[PDB]
Amino acid sequence: SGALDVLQMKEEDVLKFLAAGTHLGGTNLDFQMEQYIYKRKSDGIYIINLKRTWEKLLLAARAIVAIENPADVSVISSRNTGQRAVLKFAAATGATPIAGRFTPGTFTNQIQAAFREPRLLVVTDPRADHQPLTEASYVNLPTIALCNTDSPLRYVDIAIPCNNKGAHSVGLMWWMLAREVLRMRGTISREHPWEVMPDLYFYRDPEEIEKEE
Amino acid sequence: TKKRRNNGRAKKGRGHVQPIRCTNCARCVPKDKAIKKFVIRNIVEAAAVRDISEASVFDAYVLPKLYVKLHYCVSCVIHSKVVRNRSREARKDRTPPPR
Amino acid sequence: MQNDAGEFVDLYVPRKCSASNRIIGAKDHASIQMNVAEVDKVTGRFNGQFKTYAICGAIRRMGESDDSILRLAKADGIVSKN
Amino acid sequence: GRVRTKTVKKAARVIIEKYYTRLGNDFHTNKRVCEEIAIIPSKKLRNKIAGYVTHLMKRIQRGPVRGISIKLQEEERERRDNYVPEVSALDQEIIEVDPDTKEMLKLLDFGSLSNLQVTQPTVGMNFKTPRG
Amino acid sequence: VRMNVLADALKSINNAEKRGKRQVLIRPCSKVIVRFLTVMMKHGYIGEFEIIDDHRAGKIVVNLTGRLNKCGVISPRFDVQLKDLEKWQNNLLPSRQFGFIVLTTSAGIMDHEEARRKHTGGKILGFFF
Amino acid sequence: EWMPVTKLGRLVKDMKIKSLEEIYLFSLPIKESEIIDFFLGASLKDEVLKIMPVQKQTRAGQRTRFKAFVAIGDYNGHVGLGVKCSKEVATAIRGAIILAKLSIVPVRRGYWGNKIGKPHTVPCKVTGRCGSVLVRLIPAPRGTGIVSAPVPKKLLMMAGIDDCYTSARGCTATLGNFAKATFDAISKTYSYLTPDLWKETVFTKSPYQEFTDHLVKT
Amino acid sequence: PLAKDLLHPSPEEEKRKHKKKRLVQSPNSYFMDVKCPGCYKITTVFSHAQTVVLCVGCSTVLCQPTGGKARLTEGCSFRRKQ
Amino acid sequence: GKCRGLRTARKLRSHRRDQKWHDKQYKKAHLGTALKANPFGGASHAKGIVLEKVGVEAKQPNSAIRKCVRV
Amino acid sequence: MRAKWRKKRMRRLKRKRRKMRQ
RNA sequence: UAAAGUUGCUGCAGUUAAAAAGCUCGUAGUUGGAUCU
RNA sequence: AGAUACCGUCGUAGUUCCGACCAUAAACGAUGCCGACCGGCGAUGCGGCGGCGUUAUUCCCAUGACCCGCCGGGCAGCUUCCGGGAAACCAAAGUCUUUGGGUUCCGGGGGGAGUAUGGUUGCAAAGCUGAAACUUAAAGGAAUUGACGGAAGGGCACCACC
Ligand SMILES: [Mg+2]
Ligand SMILES: [Mg+2]
Ligand SMILES: [Mg+2]
Ligand SMILES: [Mg+2]
Ligand SMILES: [Mg+2]
Ligand SMILES: [Mg+2]
Ligand SMILES: [Mg+2]
Ligand SMILES: [Mg+2]
Ligand SMILES: [Mg+2]
Ligand SMILES: [Mg+2]
Ligand SMILES: [Mg+2]
Ligand SMILES: [Mg+2]
Ligand SMILES: [Mg+2]
Ligand SMILES: [Mg+2]
Ligand SMILES: [Mg+2]
Ligand SMILES: [Mg+2]
Ligand SMILES: [Mg+2]
Ligand SMILES: [Mg+2]
Ligand SMILES: [Mg+2]
Ligand SMILES: [Mg+2]
Ligand SMILES: [Mg+2]
Ligand SMILES: [Mg+2]
Ligand SMILES: [Mg+2]
Ligand SMILES: [Mg+2]
Ligand SMILES: [Mg+2]
Ligand SMILES: [Zn+2]
Repeated sequence: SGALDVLQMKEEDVLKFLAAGTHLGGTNLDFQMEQYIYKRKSDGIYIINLKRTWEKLLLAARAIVAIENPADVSVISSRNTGQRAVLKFAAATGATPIAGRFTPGTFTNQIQAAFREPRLLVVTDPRADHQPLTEASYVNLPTIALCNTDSPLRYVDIAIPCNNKGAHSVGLMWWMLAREVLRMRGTISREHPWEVMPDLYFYRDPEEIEKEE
Repeated sequence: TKKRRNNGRAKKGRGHVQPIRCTNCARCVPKDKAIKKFVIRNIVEAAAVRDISEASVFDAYVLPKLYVKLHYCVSCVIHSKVVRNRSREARKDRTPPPR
Repeated sequence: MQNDAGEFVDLYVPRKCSASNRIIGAKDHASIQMNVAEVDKVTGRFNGQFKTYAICGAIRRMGESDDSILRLAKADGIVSKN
Repeated sequence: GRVRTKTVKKAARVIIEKYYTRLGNDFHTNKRVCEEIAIIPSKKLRNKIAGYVTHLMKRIQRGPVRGISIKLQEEERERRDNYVPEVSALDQEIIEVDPDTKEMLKLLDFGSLSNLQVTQPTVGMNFKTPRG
Repeated sequence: VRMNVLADALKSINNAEKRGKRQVLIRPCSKVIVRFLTVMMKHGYIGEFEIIDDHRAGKIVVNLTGRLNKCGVISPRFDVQLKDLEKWQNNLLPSRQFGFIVLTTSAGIMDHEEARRKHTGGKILGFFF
Repeated sequence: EWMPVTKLGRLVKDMKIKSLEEIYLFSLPIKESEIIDFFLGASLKDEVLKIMPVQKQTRAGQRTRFKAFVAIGDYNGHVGLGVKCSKEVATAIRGAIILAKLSIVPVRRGYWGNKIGKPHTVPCKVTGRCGSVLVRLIPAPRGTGIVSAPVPKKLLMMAGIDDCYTSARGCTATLGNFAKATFDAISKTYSYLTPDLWKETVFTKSPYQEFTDHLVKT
Repeated sequence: PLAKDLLHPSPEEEKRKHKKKRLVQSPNSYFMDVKCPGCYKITTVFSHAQTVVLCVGCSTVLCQPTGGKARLTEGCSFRRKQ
Repeated sequence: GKCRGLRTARKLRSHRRDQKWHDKQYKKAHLGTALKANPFGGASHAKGIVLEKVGVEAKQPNSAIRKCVRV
Repeated sequence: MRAKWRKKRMRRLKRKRRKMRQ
């Protein structure tokens, strides 16, 4: 953010945050995530400070834009909740997606077919994407993670606090991270609303697709 | 080498626990160490339930239950297959079997 | 590094972690060197240079890398106050 | 036991991924295609490979398969995945908000939001599963 | 019971530095502790510290720069002459290029180099490098 | 002919990285021995410290394999240690040499007293540990040579240390642990925060950032 | 953790801490001005009073000792001093 | 742990000598029973009169007759 | 031989020795 | 005598390799919190 | 086969209480005591401090029973690349060759041997203290593979069974 008004959160972004339910964390708080929550509702649920989430998102975008080769960013999702969002983010920005199962040794074993050497790693859930997180610790690979209130922070360098359990919230953060990196890069203006809308990044939930058809 | 952190018993914070007797072999075993099982069973088994209900004099009598607390010494527990041996990692699980 | 004569007799000068000031060893592959692209104050666009931080493996293992990078960016003006 | 060996399965997967356009649901055309595009030194092995290719064609007909990866098929798959509703699910006339998140938004300087509807909070502080 | 407050202070700062923390609080404080922290100051190993005045015994909040490898105490506080100072620094210090032995002489509290300059021996307190 | 697979190998072969110290600066893992052969091929020597037969008991007999320990390093600034176990002794030695090349670490050398001439001894007292074996290197005056056991002496001479005092504790009869401990002590020489390294670091560009486009088109 | 200001503790967590474990120890007790239901004149009472405080201008019992804070008689009002 | 105070010299010395008595070589050299029981009486060599020639069985893993003499 | 029974046998031997040197 | 940091003041060990008294009290001994230019 | 045993029947001393001895246990956490620092998490027992909201009551404050936290002293548990360790494992068995907070006991290859002897305590049994000659290249600890088991689970076969 940098106290710049042009990079400050707007009313529309806040409304999308609240509609997606990003501020709604979990019933447990990791001690390394305490500086991101506001207070704890009487249902046991923690509320995430959305200003601070916006700041961490902007920092992650600044880290992403700082890599000259757009294909040298690796975007990983293991749960089905974030696979579509990850693929859309890769198509929009230019990163390399790994949707589905992460084969161990992708970073260490150079004989493997999928062997790659990224310069930045973005994951949807540090708990569910622990294998790439620990593999990054072998190849000097910085990591960006979407963290919940109970998300462990080992080997996580830029943590964006949010609700990474719901489909809408995960899709919304991947969509806004793409928007932020595109805006910083030079494509897309900050005044015209982005054409791509966040529902394109949402998990389709096959039983919902069947009703859709 | 130590096999179990709790030494196979549940004695923490005290010096002595009262001895009890194995229901099978009548062995003196500390109460915390002994393997205890609470059996609630129908007095009449399911095979004779129909005969008992047909030959009853009341309506909806509901057959009584039997409540027995069995205390077993480790040797008897293993021999009677009440408890089994497990792997070095499976030993740490204290969750009771689903059953 | 310096002898009495005045020249630097050393193979190389290693980097130090920007969070803990520890020397980052030659074979310590959990360490990272992040680059963060700062933005111009008018158009909100990447302008070309950046600010760089380096974190050792121990800090990352303890989970303190996130807070350390947050504070380093805050002191640099990258992250707004509060 | 009619369990196919890895020879048959890998051969069929490679054949399908390479020549998906030429194949179909017919065993007797698939076996000719296999004998034309591949070198299988046995007729029984050719028949087994063609049968598994037919089975896999039927499988891909109703969705994806973990073994196959067809480059042209992925474009159509993401085209189906490009579904966009008319109205965004995040565009709501009124969104319910707890008093605590309302206070947080006020501290954010976004307390002037109108779509927020401050719902009543919970009464009982019973959100934990009983132990035992 | 607690004896030799200096040992506790040095252990606390050593443990905080091993852990990578930027500030450490030491309690109780003492004039010996303050003099030791100041000789650590003048050589750039510690950083700025602040004394909190509780009416019983103060506390010290010490800022930490990662330049401190070890700091410890030597108990008992043996008497050191000028002749034996070389043996003591050979035993305790990691090199002749850096590291300091702290001692109380009649001239005050100072490192072994200043004690050599002033030609005074004393009692050893601790060391840091 | 060498055809690199890793990014670092491509950069090294393409005359983009000029020194091994640039790789050491960014703590990049080295996974191709041709990099070491390209940078220090002329000056590298190897020395098979030990061949040990290990045995695995089986239903019929003992299956025997051979473990080779190989120390490598030009006698100026660099050294490496490698352990490889294989069914044939020659294969084991070849693999151990490859591993020793992959494990080359830089050695920091200092002065005992006056800083006149080139560095000749360890910067300060350092310690390495590997399974009950503790090895301590102490700075020594010029011309004192290496006062150590033969096994650490080989590695210390191979690294480039001219003068050194040594103290070892534990079961040094296990050559592998002794060698790994002295290797660890040697490796710690550039991780000790001495006052001459207190100056704030100036961060440069990593090879992956300096040559992003060249890697893109190659 | 790591960079946590021990010099400037926050008031909420300073009250959260034990009385002897603060930066400067501050007692948790206080002195109250207690008004009887009928008597016009107030009495100074210790919050954690260990004695049965009697009204100096009457026979009314003002507070009863307990494990911690003393229990005021029903109707007897009180205001915190200073 | 051991005592470390400035006035603990007597305790340290007394403990060291008492524990020194638990060393096999030290006790053998300083107790005086070994020298009394030694047939040479502490000498490096001795002179004797041959009593008889004897053959001694070698220990179990190797079979041989060692030719000795009673002196 | 079990240590307990070895101690028992040694105690029997001691008892015999004490009774013999009355 | 060194090797023996296998007598350990420097400088060893005591869960399982040899090893912490069954437990507590207690004289001598040893050690002993800030504070005074 | 034998059984001076394991199984069964009877059954003395004892097992029980009081008064005097005995002072030994795998008397075990096989881990001295005092003090400081060093990660998280959820529980639990006692005491205190707060807070909606339910219950005893039917209305009054109460004070009890729950519920959500905080503090302190405990019995512990899970977790962790704190760090240690030969490892098993240990948040102490960490803050140790970067070796010093105070202080008690105590070990020094395996046997002979906790034996002989002297002393001392005890009615006794025995307790405490406690050698040497001589003998020996290992004894021992953790952990890895096999082999075996009268341990537990599965699976297979008309050279098994049905
Ligand atoms: Mg066993
Ligand atoms: Mg108790
Ligand atoms: Mg007991
Ligand atoms: Mg030694
Ligand atoms: Mg040996
Ligand atoms: Mg000697
Ligand atoms: Mg020596
Ligand atoms: Mg020893
Ligand atoms: Mg033992
Ligand atoms: Mg004990
Ligand atoms: Mg006394
Ligand atoms: Mg004093
Ligand atoms: Mg008989
Ligand atoms: Mg009987
Ligand atoms: Mg005993
Ligand atoms: Mg004992
Ligand atoms: Mg309570
Ligand atoms: Mg209350
Ligand atoms: Mg508690
Ligand atoms: Mg020590
Ligand atoms: Mg004691
Ligand atoms: Mg012995
Ligand atoms: Mg006698
Ligand atoms: Mg005794
Ligand atoms: Mg074993
Ligand atoms: Zn039994």
